[PDB]
Amino acid sequence: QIGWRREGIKYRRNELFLDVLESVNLLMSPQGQVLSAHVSGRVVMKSYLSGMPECKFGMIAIDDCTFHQCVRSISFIPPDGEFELMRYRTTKDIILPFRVIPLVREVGRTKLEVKVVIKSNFKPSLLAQKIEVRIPTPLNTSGVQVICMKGKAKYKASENAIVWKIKRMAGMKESQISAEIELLPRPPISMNFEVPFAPSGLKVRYLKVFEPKLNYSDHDVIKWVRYIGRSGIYETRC
Amino acid sequence: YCYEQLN
Repeated sequence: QIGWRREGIKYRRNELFLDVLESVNLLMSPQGQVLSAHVSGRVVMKSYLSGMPECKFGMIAIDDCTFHQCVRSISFIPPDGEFELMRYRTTKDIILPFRVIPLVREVGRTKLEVKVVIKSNFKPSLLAQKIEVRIPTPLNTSGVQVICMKGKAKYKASENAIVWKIKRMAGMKESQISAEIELLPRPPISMNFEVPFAPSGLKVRYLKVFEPKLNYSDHDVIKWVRYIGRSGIYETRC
Repeated sequence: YCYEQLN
């Protein structure tokens, strides 16, 4: 009598895949002041459960919510397979995984000495991945000189921006990059990254599966969780 | 890649 899930589903191994996917957005002053910041999250569930279960999801200050039609500390018969359990958005007490610290210095009207420092700010137990930093260059840029201790950088002069790429970097660390911009006689610094944790601080408390028509209880379900945070707009002024 | 257990 449920239009989103058939009857007579049986899995040998009743498994549960729970992906928490957040996008952290941040607009910072060069001086570290959070000008605007928020997280947009969804909770995707892959569900391999037998029959017609009644499940309860439960997990900090959420602002919006947008559940699936099945939802009613929320109970629901989840469909079979992948579906998005809920969307959400938070704005307070967000973990900002990186601190971008620009520093520019003029040299006459010919040179531009630029130095940019990124600070990771999370358990050093954990690695950030796919780290990319864009430093835009002015339009009247003749050439660019740049060196950097970690990772690689290149002056994508078509895009009129420096792109610095870093494979990994653990938390509570710091790396920098220095550049000389010769020019011909101020958008922000962007970052992208992936972190193995929900920046909002969200963590999943319990997921309970109740099947009273079939021969399994909650002790029987195998339950798995994954947290992944990525950047959206992640810019620093200067 | 990595799913961790929930408990």
